[PDB]
Amino acid sequence: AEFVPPPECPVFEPSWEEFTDPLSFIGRIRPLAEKTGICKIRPPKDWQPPFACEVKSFRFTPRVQRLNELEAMGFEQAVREYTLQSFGEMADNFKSDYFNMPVHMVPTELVEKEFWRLVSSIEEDVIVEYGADISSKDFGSGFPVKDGRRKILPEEEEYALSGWNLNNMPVLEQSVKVPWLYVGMCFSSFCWHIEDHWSYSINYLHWGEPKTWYGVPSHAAEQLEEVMRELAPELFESQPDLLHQLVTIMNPNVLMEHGVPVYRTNQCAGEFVVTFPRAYHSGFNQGYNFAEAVNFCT
Ligand SMILES: CCN(CCN(C)C)C(=O)CNCc1cc(C(N)=O)ccn1
Ligand SMILES: [Mn+2]
Repeated sequence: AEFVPPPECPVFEPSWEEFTDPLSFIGRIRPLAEKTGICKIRPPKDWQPPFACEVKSFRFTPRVQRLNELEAMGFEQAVREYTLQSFGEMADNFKSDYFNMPVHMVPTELVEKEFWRLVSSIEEDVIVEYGADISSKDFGSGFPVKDGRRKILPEEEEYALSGWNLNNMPVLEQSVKVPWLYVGMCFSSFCWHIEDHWSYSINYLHWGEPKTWYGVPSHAAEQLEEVMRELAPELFESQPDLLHQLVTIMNPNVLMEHGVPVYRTNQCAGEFVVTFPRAYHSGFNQGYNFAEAVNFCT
């Protein structure tokens, strides 16, 4: 029948004392959040970093996503370049035309149920566009940085030096890496995957409509992979996991019916989402938004 939402993942609202060091804070919430595989962190209300990207120079070519492509089992889609403004106008027009109502009036539960119906629907073909893996080096980070390429107002300095600035997260693993940008739209999505080297990942939503997340704890990772390889198409069964997780999209209720724990959440503007080592995660955007993510080491 209709989609059944997984239980909600933990939300943390640290005080200013607990918000000092991200690594220490993440270490303290670990015994809980590691059981859900993902968690949400709302910074104190007075923490409000400005958006540091250069908007007039921001240009990208998003990738075409067909929601039902796996159910359908190369001239279909014509790819186009956007600015931030022109993408937002296209994104907002798509959502309001699809649901026949203003974009901010569409309930998050309604986009969720419709997304998973469209994923499995062979009767309807919905095409969206996903701003994807845009390096922060070209346009600059969404956070103010001290690199000296622009700005840094006096009010901006504390955010450029903040440990919660994603450019300041430690990227280096001990042995004998820059943030990435995502311009989202309804329904654009990321499928089930883990980070390289089972790394942590932290994700910040600068502005826009929410990003919906699903996540699985690391102790269930093998269970997810077994259900995946069981129900995945045969041609992709023998593919290595690095190539497999490009196409692996599965209704969370299907995982839950096989006993795999799955947790959900809606990441709104100004909120962090942390994924723990080897925690499988997936999701989709509710609408036009801008997100920044980096893999970090502890
Ligand atoms: C740290 C960013 N990155 C690139 C690093 N790779 C070079 C390893 C990733 O793969 C992260 N995984 C993709 C992803 C996207 C989104 C999104 N579109 O909001 C949410 C969660 N995960
Ligand atoms: Mn990820």
